[PDB]
Amino acid sequence: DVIYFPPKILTSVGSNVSFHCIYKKENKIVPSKEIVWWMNLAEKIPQSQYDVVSDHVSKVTFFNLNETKPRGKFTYDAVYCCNEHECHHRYAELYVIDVNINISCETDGYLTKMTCRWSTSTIQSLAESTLQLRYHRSSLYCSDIPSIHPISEPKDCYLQSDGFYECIFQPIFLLSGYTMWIRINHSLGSLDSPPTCVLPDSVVKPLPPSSVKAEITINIGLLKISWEKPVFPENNLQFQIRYGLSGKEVQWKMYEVYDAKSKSVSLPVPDLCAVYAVQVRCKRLDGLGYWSNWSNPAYTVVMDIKVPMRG
Amino acid sequence: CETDGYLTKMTCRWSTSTIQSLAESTLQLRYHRSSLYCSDIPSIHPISEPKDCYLQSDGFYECIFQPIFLLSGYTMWIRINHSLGSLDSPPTCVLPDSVVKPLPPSSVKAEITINIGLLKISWEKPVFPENNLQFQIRYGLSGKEVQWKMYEVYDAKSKSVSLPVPDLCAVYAVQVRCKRLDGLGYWSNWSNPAYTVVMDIKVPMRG
Amino acid sequence: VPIQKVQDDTKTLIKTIVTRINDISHTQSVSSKQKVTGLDFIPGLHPILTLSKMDQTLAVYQQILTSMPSRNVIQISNDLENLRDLLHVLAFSKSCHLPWASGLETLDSLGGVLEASGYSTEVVALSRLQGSLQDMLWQLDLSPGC
Ligand SMILES: *[C@@H]1O[C@H](CO[C@@H]2O[C@@H](C)[C@@H](O)[C@@H](O)[C@@H]2O)[C@@H](O[C@@H]2O[C@H](CO)[C@@H](O)[C@H](O)[C@H]2NC(C)=O)[C@H](O)[C@H]1NC(C)=O
Ligand SMILES: *[C@@H]1O[C@H](CO)[C@@H](O)[C@H](O)[C@H]1NC(C)=O
Ligand SMILES: *[C@@H]1O[C@H](CO)[C@@H](O)[C@H](O)[C@H]1NC(C)=O
Ligand SMILES: *[C@@H]1O[C@H](CO)[C@@H](O)[C@H](O)[C@H]1NC(C)=O
Ligand SMILES: *[C@@H]1O[C@H](CO)[C@@H](O)[C@H](O)[C@H]1NC(C)=O
Ligand SMILES: *[C@@H]1O[C@H](CO)[C@@H](O)[C@H](O)[C@H]1NC(C)=O
Repeated sequence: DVIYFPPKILTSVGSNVSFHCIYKKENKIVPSKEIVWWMNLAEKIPQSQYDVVSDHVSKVTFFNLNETKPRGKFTYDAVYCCNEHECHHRYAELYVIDVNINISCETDGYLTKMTCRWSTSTIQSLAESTLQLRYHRSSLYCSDIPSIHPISEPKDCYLQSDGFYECIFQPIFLLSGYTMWIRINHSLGSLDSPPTCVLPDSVVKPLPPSSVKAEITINIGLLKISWEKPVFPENNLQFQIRYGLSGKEVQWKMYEVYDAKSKSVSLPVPDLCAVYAVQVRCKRLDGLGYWSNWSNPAYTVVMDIKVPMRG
Repeated sequence: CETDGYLTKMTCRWSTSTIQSLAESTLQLRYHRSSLYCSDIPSIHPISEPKDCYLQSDGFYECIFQPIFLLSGYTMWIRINHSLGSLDSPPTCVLPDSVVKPLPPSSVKAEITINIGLLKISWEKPVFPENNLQFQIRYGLSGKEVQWKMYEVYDAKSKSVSLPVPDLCAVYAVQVRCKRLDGLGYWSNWSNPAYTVVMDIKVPMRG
Repeated sequence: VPIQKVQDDTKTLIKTIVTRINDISHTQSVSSKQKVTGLDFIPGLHPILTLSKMDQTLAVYQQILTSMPSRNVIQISNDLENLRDLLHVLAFSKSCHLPWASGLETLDSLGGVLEASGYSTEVVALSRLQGSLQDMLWQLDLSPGC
């Protein structure tokens, strides 16, 4: 009795959609000047969003549509059009998918493999949908996004115990832009998430320096810390030191040095013979890259420093 | 046994501690359904339906009924089966509506009334059941050990109550429990404890 | 059992069914009358004044809910069966025999209606049930006749 078109709509969050309807009753076609729209038979759509395209065809539009929460076995919203009070039982279903997904990729210190992970906790809106990665390789590094690149090829990822889909890139190019995105892909079509470009050099995780050793200077009263610069990366970068009096729980206090070529620093401590735990992190100055893990704990020795003034 | 607070399942058990002295027999549960009420003059039932339910770690046979009917009486018993015969335990008739365990009250608040000097407590009744309910409140001065004191409310329509306290400069802890007014049921769980705030109430007494 | 106890249990079951219906996320704001042209076999709209029509409405609602596999629907159907038994006992208590009458015989198109508007075939129906349930309570607050 009533006809809707299009019957199936699949759109992302934030877009705009339109619907059309023709109603007939009592062997007569009702004029389009008395058609009102209902959403899920609960809220009444304001008249300001209505439109007339023909003598007996109505039109409605949706602005800043919202995420469709699933309720029971049904996972879609129904839109009705009808005259005055009597309304037909036929409905048009509307599907809304949140397409935005955060994908995190990290470059290992060896500059050989990329560890890429992402979560699927936002998929609860609609289940039984195919999620597939798609990354585009460019000889030149990524830049301002002109548009969606037609050339694409796929790559699979597996599922670990944490519930986050993970896959590893190998081998990798140091100065190649990997413009990657995720795609939801359903029996009704497909939707593509916004792309993201990652520079391989930008997200490098430096290897943690090792072989740290702290000592109390003799007849100087300062703390001497010795180690070696990590092999990767070979660029300039700053160092962070965190030390305390070793125990079950330790009250750390930070220190930073911004000179890459610097090897050791000196700093006095009020205490004279105290076992100390000293740790160092390594990070590039400008902010690019990720913080490295803490190194092995370095301990000191208890032994007399200078001649007592009061015996 | 009893019924869930949401009125969706009814779960119970029997004992086997003193029966463990007489082993080697097999035990199973038989249940029969009446129409509306269990019985008034019980008689032997020729028709029964066995129920297969498992055993729990503490030694009590956990047994779950789902789905259940709120106003239908169940006549349940346990059959002892020995290598030479069988015996039936005395039947027990149970109405699920009379063994409902209500949920603890939600959104319980306590505060010292301004310019009054009384401690007021407010609460909201649980969704189930839809019958009259009585409330028991229990409060004291927060600390490692508390000397609480009980109070009862016999009005179903009441949601807030005010009581006096000796001290007016201490933190108080309040908990509430609800039960069916008619007494055909069990006691609920203790509600979420609510801690008051320390603030001035009245004007200073003396300079 | 006393008649007053039976009436109190009936009212308690009525309120419990109303609360259970209100907990469904589908029925948040649906009203209770509607004018769905394609759904006319569902009882409602016109009021009920006799026990025979009331039992007929209960049976039709039970048959409507039988075509749904949800656990909540099954529980509501069991509660409706208990309410029907209580109503039969109450009718017998007043010396007015009420014969057991089944639902409508020509409900076959109902199935077709489902495959057209299953969602709707649930939602409004549930709402209508709740509406009837409300009148249910009111119909027992005026001492109805046989
Ligand atoms: C979806 O449509 C909106 C328009 O919303 C309204 O449109 C008119 C009916 C009028 O009432 C406006 O005031 C409303 O904003 C789009 O939002 C605007 O789109 C135009 C066109 O690109 C843009 O110039 C404006 O800046 C947008 N408004 C804001 C606040 O940013 C919206 O872009 C449409 N969605 C898509 C995916 O295009
Ligand atoms: C979506 O939900 C937000 C929540 O605050 C609301 O502000 C907004 O109006 C909703 N959008 C629509 C179209 O209803
Ligand atoms: C994604 O959907 C398309 C339909 O456009 C289909 O061709 C493709 O096989 C799907 N991908 C899968 C199932 O991995
Ligand atoms: C290194 O640090 C990251 C981020 O803090 C952490 O996820 C990882 O587990 C750490 N590595 C080890 C070996 O603890
Ligand atoms: C009772 O126990 C005997 C064991 O010898 C068994 O053969 C018999 O089947 C049992 N009866 C029932 C009803 O299970
Ligand atoms: C009630 O309290 C008991 C404590 O014995 C606990 O095991 C149970 O989970 C509690 N139930 C609820 C609903 O809080």
